[PDB]
Amino acid sequence: MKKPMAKAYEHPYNSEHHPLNFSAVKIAETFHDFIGPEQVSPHYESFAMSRKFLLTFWGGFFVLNFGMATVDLNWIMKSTYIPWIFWFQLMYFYVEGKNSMFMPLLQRFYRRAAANEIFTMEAFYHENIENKLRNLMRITKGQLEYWDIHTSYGEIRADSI
Amino acid sequence: GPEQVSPHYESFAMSRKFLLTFWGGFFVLNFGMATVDLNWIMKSTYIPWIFWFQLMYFYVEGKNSMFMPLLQRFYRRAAANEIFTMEAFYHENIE
Amino acid sequence: SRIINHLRGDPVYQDNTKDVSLRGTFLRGKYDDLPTMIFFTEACDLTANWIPFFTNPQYDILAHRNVWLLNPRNFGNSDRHPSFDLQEMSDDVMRFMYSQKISMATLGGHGIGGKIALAVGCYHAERVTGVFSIDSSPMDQRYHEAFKEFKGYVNALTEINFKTWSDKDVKVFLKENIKDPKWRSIFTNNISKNAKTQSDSFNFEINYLNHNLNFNKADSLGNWAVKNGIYTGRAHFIFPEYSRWVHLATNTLPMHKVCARVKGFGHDIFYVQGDENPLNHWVYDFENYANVVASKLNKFLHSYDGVHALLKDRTEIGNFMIPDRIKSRNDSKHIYGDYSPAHLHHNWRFNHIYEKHDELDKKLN
Amino acid sequence: NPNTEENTIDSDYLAASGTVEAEKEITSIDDYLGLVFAIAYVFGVFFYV
Amino acid sequence: SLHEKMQTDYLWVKDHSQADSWAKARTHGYNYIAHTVPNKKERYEMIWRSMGKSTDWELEKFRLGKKFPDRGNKRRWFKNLFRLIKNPMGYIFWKTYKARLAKPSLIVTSMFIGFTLGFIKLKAQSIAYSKKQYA
Amino acid sequence: SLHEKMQTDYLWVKDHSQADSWAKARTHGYNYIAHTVPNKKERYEMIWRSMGKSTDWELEKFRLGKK
Amino acid sequence: MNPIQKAWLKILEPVSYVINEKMAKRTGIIGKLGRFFAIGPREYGVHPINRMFIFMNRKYMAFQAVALHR
Amino acid sequence: LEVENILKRYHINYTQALIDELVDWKTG
Amino acid sequence: APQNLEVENILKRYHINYTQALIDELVDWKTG
Amino acid sequence: TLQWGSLAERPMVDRVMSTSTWPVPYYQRLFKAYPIREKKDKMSLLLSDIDID
Amino acid sequence: LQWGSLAERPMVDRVMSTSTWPVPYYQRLFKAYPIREKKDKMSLLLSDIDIDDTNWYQAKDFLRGSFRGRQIVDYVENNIASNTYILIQQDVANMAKAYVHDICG
Amino acid sequence: GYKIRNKSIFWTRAGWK
Ligand SMILES: CCCCCCCCCCCCCCCCCC(=O)OC[C@H](COP(=O)([O-])OCC(O)COP(=O)([O-])OC[C@@H](COC(=O)CCCCCCCCCCCCCCCCC)OC(=O)CCCCCCCCCCCCCCCCC)OC(=O)CCCCCCCCCCCCCCCCC
Ligand SMILES: CCCCCCCCCCCCCCCCCC(=O)OC[C@H](COP(=O)([O-])OCC(O)COP(=O)([O-])OC[C@@H](COC(=O)CCCCCCCCCCCCCCCCC)OC(=O)CCCCCCCCCCCCCCCCC)OC(=O)CCCCCCCCCCCCCCCCC
Ligand SMILES: CCCCCCCCCCCCCCCCCC(=O)OC[C@H](COP(=O)([O-])OCC(O)COP(=O)([O-])OC[C@@H](COC(=O)CCCCCCCCCCCCCCCCC)OC(=O)CCCCCCCCCCCCCCCCC)OC(=O)CCCCCCCCCCCCCCCCC
Ligand SMILES: CCCCCCCCCCCCCCCCCC(=O)OC[C@H](COP(=O)([O-])OCC(O)COP(=O)([O-])OC[C@@H](COC(=O)CCCCCCCCCCCCCCCCC)OC(=O)CCCCCCCCCCCCCCCCC)OC(=O)CCCCCCCCCCCCCCCCC
Ligand SMILES: CCCCCCCCCCCCCCCCCC(=O)OC[C@H](COP(=O)([O-])OCC(O)COP(=O)([O-])OC[C@@H](COC(=O)CCCCCCCCCCCCCCCCC)OC(=O)CCCCCCCCCCCCCCCCC)OC(=O)CCCCCCCCCCCCCCCCC
Ligand SMILES: COC1=C(OC)C(=O)C(C/C=C(\C)CC/C=C(\C)CC/C=C(\C)CC/C=C(\C)CC/C=C(\C)CC/C=C(\C)CC/C=C(/C)CCC=C(C)C)=C(C)C1=O
Repeated sequence: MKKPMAKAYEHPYNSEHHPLNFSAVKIAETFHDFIGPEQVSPHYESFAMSRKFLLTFWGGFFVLNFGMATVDLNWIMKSTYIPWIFWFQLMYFYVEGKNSMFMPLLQRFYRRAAANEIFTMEAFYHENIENKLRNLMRITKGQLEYWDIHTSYGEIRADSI
Repeated sequence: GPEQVSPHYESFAMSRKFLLTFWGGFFVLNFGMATVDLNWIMKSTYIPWIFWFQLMYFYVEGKNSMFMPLLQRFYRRAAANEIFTMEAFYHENIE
Repeated sequence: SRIINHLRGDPVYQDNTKDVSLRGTFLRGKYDDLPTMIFFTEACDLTANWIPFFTNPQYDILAHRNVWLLNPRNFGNSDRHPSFDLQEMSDDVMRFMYSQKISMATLGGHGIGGKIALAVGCYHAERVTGVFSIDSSPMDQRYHEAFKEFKGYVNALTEINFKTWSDKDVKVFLKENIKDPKWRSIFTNNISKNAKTQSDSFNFEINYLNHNLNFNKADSLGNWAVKNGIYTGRAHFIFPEYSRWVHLATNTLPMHKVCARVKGFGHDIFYVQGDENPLNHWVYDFENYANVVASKLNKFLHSYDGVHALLKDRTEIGNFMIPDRIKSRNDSKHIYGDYSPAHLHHNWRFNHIYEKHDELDKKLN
Repeated sequence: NPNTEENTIDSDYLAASGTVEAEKEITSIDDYLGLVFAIAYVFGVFFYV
Repeated sequence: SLHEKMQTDYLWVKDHSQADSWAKARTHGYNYIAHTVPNKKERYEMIWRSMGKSTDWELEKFRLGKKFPDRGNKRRWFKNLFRLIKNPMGYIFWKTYKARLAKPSLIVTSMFIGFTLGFIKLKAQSIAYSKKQYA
Repeated sequence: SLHEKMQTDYLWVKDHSQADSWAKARTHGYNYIAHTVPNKKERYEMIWRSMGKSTDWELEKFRLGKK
Repeated sequence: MNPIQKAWLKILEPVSYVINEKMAKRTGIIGKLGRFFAIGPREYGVHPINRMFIFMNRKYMAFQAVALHR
Repeated sequence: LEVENILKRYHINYTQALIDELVDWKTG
Repeated sequence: APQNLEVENILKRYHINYTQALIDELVDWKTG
Repeated sequence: TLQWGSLAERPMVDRVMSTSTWPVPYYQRLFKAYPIREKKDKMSLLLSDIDID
Repeated sequence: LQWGSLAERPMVDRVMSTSTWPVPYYQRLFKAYPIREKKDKMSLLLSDIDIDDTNWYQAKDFLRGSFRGRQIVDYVENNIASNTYILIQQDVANMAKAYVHDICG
Repeated sequence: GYKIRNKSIFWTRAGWK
C-alpha cells in the first residue's frame, strides 16, 4: 500500500462554528440551539388541563392586576371603538366574507393543497426511490449476464475436446 | 324543542370566527364604554377572588396531588361508564 | 416442510369460553432468534392466501420476524364457541402465546382481523409490541355496504344443507347468490369433507357466525364497542385509497380515538394509491398494493415496532433520555434525572438470556 | 417541516410567486425588489401591514 | 385448566429483575381525567381495567386499601414557571408549535399586532396622564 | 303517522335555499376548511380528489373555469 | 462548559468535597441537602441569551451579504 | 384440482400441460 | 430434498418463476 | 389522543361516516327525535325473560 | 476478532418494549439532533444516478489495489479499441468471434 | 355480551347480597 498524502488544504477562514459561506442550514442549527430541543413531557395529561383551576386564578389575577392598575380603562375602551369598527368592516370580505360572497380568493388554499401533496410524496420517498432503483438494478444485472457466459467457456472448451 | 341539527359541512363558530370576534369585542367595548367606574369594580373584586380560590383550591385541584384524593365523584363516573356499556350490550345479555 | 409448519388439530366445541385453543400456520424466519408476529386473516378467509406474501423473497418479511398465521375462534381449525367477544377472543391469544412459550408478539390483521389484532393490544398491552392493521379501523362498520354484503353472503350460506344438496347444487347456489368473485372463491375453499366421507361442511362455524352478524348488535364483528378501551402501544394503519371498508374522509378519526400514540396521516396512517375496484380490499392479490404494504410493514417491524412511546424510532434506543416524574422510584436517596427506558428481549420470560449474560458480564470484571 | 408549517408555506410560495414574475421582463428583479417592499407599505396601509 | 395454568405459572406473571428500580406510574388515572375528549369513556374503561388487575377484580380490596393522589404531578406549576423564566421563547415556541401549524392570513396577523400595540400605546398615555394628575 | 308532517313542520325550521341545485357552483370544501383537526390532511386529500374528478384529473380545466 | 465554569470548579474544590463526598451519600435531611446542592456540570446550563445572539447574528449577517453584494 | 388451487394462490399463470405433469408426478 | 429437484425441474421447463414456499407446498401436497 | 385541535373545531372530530361522500355533514346526532308521543303498536319489551307462570 | 453468530441479528433488533396504562400523552414532533455529526455514512443523494464516468474511474481505483486488477486496467486502457471507458455490452459479436478464433485448436 | 367483572359487587358489610 502506497503511503497516502498527509493532509489536504486547510482553509484559514472556514470553521464549523463560523462557516464562511451562508445558507439557511446553519441558521437552522443556531435557531434550534436557541429555542432548545423539543420539550418532551413525561406526564399522562397536559399541564394546562391539569391546572385549569389554578391557571384560572392567575389569569384573573393578572386581569385584576391590570384592571386595578388602569384607573382610566374606560378611556382606553372608548379610544379603541373607532379602530375596532374600522378595521373589521374594512377587512371582513378579505378574511371571511369571500367564503360565501362575490369571489373565493383561493390563493392561500392552493398553497396548502400543494404542500399536502408534497407532504405525501415525502411520506412515500422510500417506496418511490426504491422503485426507481429496481429499474436501474434490472439494467445493471442485464449487463452482468455477459461475464457469467464467459466464465463457462473454459468448461465448454474442456468438454468439447 | 328538537335537537338543532346543523345540515352544514362545518360548524357555525369556525366558519364565522372573524365575525364572532368582532361582535365579541363589540360587547366588551360596549360594556367597557358603558362602565365608567370599571376600576372600582376590579378593585372591589380582588378580595373575593383571592379568598374563594385559596379556600377551595384543595377541594377542586390540590387533592389531585396532595394529602387526599377524594375520589367520590370519580366513583360516580366509573359506575355510570359501566352502565353505559351494559345498556349498549342490552340486546346481547337478554338474548 | 421447514419454513411452512401448520400444526394439525381438530376443532372442539367448547362450553367454557376459556377452554378455547387456536390453531394456525407457523412460518419460520431466516435467522435464529427473532421476535414473533401473530397475524389474523379476514373473517372467513384462508390463512394460506397470505403465505406467498409472507414468504416472498422480494419483501423478505421473514428476515425480521417469525409469523404465526393464526385462526380466530369459530374460524378454520381453531375451537368453536358461540361468543365473539373481543375480550374473550383476546384471552385466547394469550393462552396460545403461553402454550407456545411466547412472551410478547407483534400483532397484525386484515379487515376484521385488524380489529381482532388491535383488541388484543387493548386488553393485553404489556404482551404486545405493536399492531399493524391492513384495511381496517376500530369503528362500527355494521352499516358499511361492504360489510352488509359479507353479512348477506353468510346468511345465504345457511340455506345450504350439506346432507341433501349435491355438489352441483352447491356450485350453482354460490355462483348465483355470491356475486363477488373473491368471496365466492373463499367460501368454496372453506368447504371441506370430513373423514370417512361423512359429509361436507364449512371450515368456519356458519351457525355461530350468522347469529353474530344477523343480530347486528353490539357483539357483532362489524361493531367496535367503547368497552374495548384504548390501545397504548405502537399502531400502524394502511388501507387502499378507494377502500369500501375504510373511507378516508372520516374513518381515520377512530384511529386517533382508540390509539393513544397515533400521530396522524403520513406518519402512522397511510393510504395505498390505487383505483376504484371492489377487489382492492385483498391487497395480497395485487402486486401494486402488496409492494407498498410490505415496505410499510418492514418499516414498522424494523424501526417502530416495540419502541418506547416517547422515543421517535429504534435509532434512539440507547441515545435518547426520557424525562422522569418525581417521586416515582422506590429509592429515597435517588437523584431524579432523565433515563433511557429499558427494552427487553422478545422472549425473556421463557429463556435465560439475562442469566447467561450476567455470568458473561462477571467474567469481564 | 416546510410542508406542514403554514407560516413557511405561505412565505415560501408567496416569495416564489413574486420572483417568477421576472419572466414578465420588467427589469432586473434584483434592482426593484427593494422598491416592491417600500411600495408594499404605501398600499399595505389598506391591509394594516 | 390451561387458563388457570398460566395464571399460576411464575414465569408468565413475573416482574423483571430491574422492575423495582424502574420508574413506576403509581396511579390508575383517576387523579387527572380527560373530561372533554371524544374518547373520554374509553379512558374510564382503562382506569377501571387497571384497578381490577391490581385487586384480581376483587374491588373490595381497593375499597379497604389506601387511596393516594398522583404524586408525580407535585410542584408542576412551579417547574413550568422556572422553565419559562429560563428560556421564555423556547418554552413559548414548543408549547404553541401544534397551534401555530395553522397560520392565519397576513391581515389577521397584522390586526393582532396592530390592536395589541395600540392598546399598549394607550396604556402608556394613561400612565403619563396619571403623572399629570399627581403633579 | 297522521299528524307527523304537520307537527314536524310546526316544530322546527328547514332550509329554504336551493344553493346546491346548481351543479357547478357546488363547493369541494375549499371555502371553509378545518385547520387543526387530527385528520386535517385527509380533508385536503378529499378536496383534491373532488377537484380531480370534476376535471378528469386535468386541473387546467379548473384553472380556466370560474371559482 | 466554558472557562468561567471551570474557574468556579477550582475555587469550589474544597466545597465539592464537603457536599459530594460527605453530605451527598448520607441519609436523612443532610443527605437530601447534599444531593440537591451537588456540585458539577450544569443540568440545563445552556445560556439562551448567548444562543439568541448567535442566531440573530447569523440571520442578520446573511442579510448583510445580500444587501451589500450589489 | 388441488394443483390448480396452490398455483392460483401464488398468482402464477399456469398452462394445462403443466398441471398434467404435476398430477402425473404425484400419481406416478 | 430429492422431491424438491423433481418439482423444480418441472417448473424449470415452463420458465415459470418459482419460490421455495411453492415447492414446499407442492412437496407437502404430494405427501399429503 | 388528547390533542384534537382548537376549541372552535371541536365539534368537527365527532362524525364518522359509513359512506364515501364529500363534503361530510359534521353534526353527530345525539338522540332520536321523538316529536309525537305515539302509542306504539309494538308489544312491551318488558315481556322478555319471564319464566313460566 | 470476534464476530458472534452469523445466524443471529444485532441485539437492537431483538430488544422490545411494551406499553401500559397510563400512557404519556406527549407526541414526539421531531427526532432529537443534539450534536451535528453523521460520520461514516454515505450521502443519500447517491441514489438513482445512471452509469457515468465516475463508475469506470472508481473501478480502476479499486482494481489497482490488486495484482490481477492492475493487469486488467493496463490492458484495457492500452489494447482495446473503444471510444469510451463506459463499456456497454449490447451484442455478443466480439464475444463469439473471440471464441471461434480460439476453439479451432 | 357484557358481565360485571367486579367479584365483590354483591358484598355488603352484613354479607353477600
Ligand atoms: C407578583 C405576583 C405576580 C406574579 C405571580 C407569578 C405568576 C406567574 C404566572 C405564570 C403561571 C405559570 C406559568 C406556566 C406556563 C404558562 C401558563 C400556561 O398556560 O402555559 C401552558 C400552555 C401549554 O401547556 P401544555 O398543556 O403543557 O402544552 C400542551 C400542548 O403542547 C399545547 O398545545 P396543544 O394545541 O397541542 O394543546 C392544547 C392547547 C391549546 O391552547 C393553545 O395551544 C394556545 C394557542 C395559542 C397559540 C397560537 C399562536 C399565538 C401565540 C404566538 C406567539 C406569541 C408570543 C411571541 C410573539 C411576541 C414576542 C414577545 O392547550 C390547551 O389546552 C389550553 C392552553 C391554556 C388555555 C389558554 C391559555 C390562555 C392564556 C395563556 C396564554 C397567554 C397569552 C398572552 C396573554 C398575557 C398578556 C401578555 O402554554 C401555552 O399554551 C402558551 C403560553 C406560554 C406561556 C406564556 C404566558 C406565560 C404566563 C401565563 C400566566 C397565566 C395566564 C395569564 C393571562 C391570562 C389571560 C386570559
Ligand atoms: C346595537 C348593536 C348591538 C346588537 C347587535 C346584535 C348582534 C349581536 C351579536 C350576537 C350574535 C348572535 C349569533 C350567534 C349566537 C351564538 C354565538 C356563538 O358563539 O355560538 C356558537 C357556539 C357553537 O356553535 P357551533 O359552531 O354550531 O357548535 C355546536 C356545538 O354544540 C359546539 O359545542 P362544542 O363543545 O363541541 O365546540 C366548542 C363550543 C364551546 O362553546 C360551548 O360549548 C359553551 C361556551 C360557553 C357558553 C357561554 C357560557 C356563559 C355562562 C353564563 C354566564 C354569562 C351569561 C351572559 C349573560 C349573563 C348576564 C349578563 O363552541 C365553539 O364552537 C367555539 C366557541 C365559540 C364562542 C362561544 C362562546 C362565547 C361566549 C358566548 C356567551 C356569551 C355570553 C357571555 C359572555 C360575557 C358576558 C357578555 O354556540 C355557543 O357557544 C352557545 C353559547 C350560548 C349562545 C348564546 C350566548 C349569547 C350570544 C352570544 C354572542 C357571542 C359574542 C358576544 C359575546 C362574547 C363575549 C366574549
Ligand atoms: C409559636 C411560634 C411559632 C409560630 C409559627 C407560625 C407558623 C406555623 C408553622 C407551621 C406551619 C406548617 C405546618 C406543617 C405543614 C405540613 C403540610 C405539608 O405536609 O406540606 C404540604 C405542602 C405540599 O406541597 P407539595 O406536595 O410539595 O406541592 C404542592 C402541589 O403539588 C401543588 O404544586 P403546583 O406546582 O401545582 O402549584 C400550585 C401550588 C402553588 O401555586 C401557586 O399558585 C401559589 C403561589 C404562591 C407563591 C406566589 C405568591 C404570589 C406573590 C409572589 C409572586 C411570585 C412570582 C415569582 C416569579 C417572579 C415574577 C415572574 O398551590 C399551593 O397552594 C401549594 C401550597 C401548599 C398546599 C397547602 C394548601 C394551600 C391551599 C391554600 C393556597 C393559598 C396559600 C398559598 C401560600 C403560598 C403557596 C406557596 O408542603 C408545603 O407547602 C410546606 C409548607 C410548610 C413549611 C414549613 C416551614 C417551617 C415553618 C416555620 C418557618 C418560620 C415561619 C415564621 C412565620 C413568622 C410569622 C409571619
Ligand atoms: C395582564 C393583561 C390583562 C389584559 C389582557 C388579557 C389578554 C387575554 C387574552 C389572551 C389572548 C386570547 C386567548 C386566545 C386563545 C388561544 C388562541 C386561540 O384563539 O386558539 C385558536 C382557535 C382557533 O384558531 P385556529 O385553530 O388557529 O384557526 C385559524 C387558522 O389558523 C386560520 O384562520 P381562519 O382562516 O380559519 O380564521 C381567521 C381568523 C379570524 O380572525 C381573527 O383571528 C380574529 C381576531 C383578529 C384580531 C382581533 C384584535 C386583536 C385582539 C388582541 C389585541 C387587544 C385589542 C384591544 C382590546 C381593547 C378592549 C379591551 O381565525 C383565527 O386565526 C383565530 C380567531 C379566533 C379568535 C381569536 C381569539 C379571540 C381574539 C383575541 C382575544 C383578544 C383579547 C385581548 C384583550 C383582552 C383585554 C381584557 O381559536 C379559539 O380558541 C376558538 C374560540 C372561539 C373563537 C371565536 C369566537 C370568539 C368569541 C370571543 C371573542 C373575544 C374577542 C375579544 C376582543 C378584545 C376586546 C376588544
Ligand atoms: C411583475 C410583478 C411585479 C413583481 C412582484 C414581485 C413581488 C415580490 C414578492 C415577494 C413577497 C415578499 C417576500 C417577503 C415577505 C414574506 C413573509 C411575509 O411576511 O409575507 C406575508 C405573509 C404571507 O401573507 P398571506 O396571509 O399568506 O397572504 C398572501 C398574499 O397576501 C395573498 O393573500 P390573498 O390570497 O388573501 O389575496 C387577497 C388580497 C386582495 O388584494 C386585492 O385584491 C387588491 C389589493 C389592492 C390594494 C388597495 C390599496 C389601497 C391603498 C390606499 C392607501 C391610502 C393611504 C395612503 C396614504 C399615503 C400618504 C398620503 O388581499 C391581501 O391578501 C393583501 C395582502 C397585503 C398586501 C400588502 C401590499 C399590497 C401592495 C403590494 C404591492 C407590490 C407590487 C405589486 C405589483 C403588481 C401589481 C399588479 O404573511 C405571514 O403570515 C408571514 C408573517 C407576516 C407577519 C406580519 C407583519 C410582517 C411585517 C414585515 C413583512 C416583511 C417586510 C415587508 C415585505 C413586504 C410585506 C408587505
Ligand atoms: C457588524 O455587523 C453587525 C452584526 O454582525 C453580523 C450583527 O450581528 C448585528 C445584530 C446585533 C445583534 C444580534 C446583537 C443584539 C444585541 C442587543 C439588541 C443588545 C444586547 C444587550 C445585552 C446582551 C445586555 C448585556 C447587559 C449588560 C452589558 C449589562 C450587565 C453587564 C455588566 C454590568 C458588565 C459590565 C461591563 C463591563 C465591565 C464592560 C467590559 C466588557 C467585558 C466583556 C468584561 C466582562 C467581564 C466579565 C467578568 C465577564 C448588527 C446590527 C450589525 O451591524
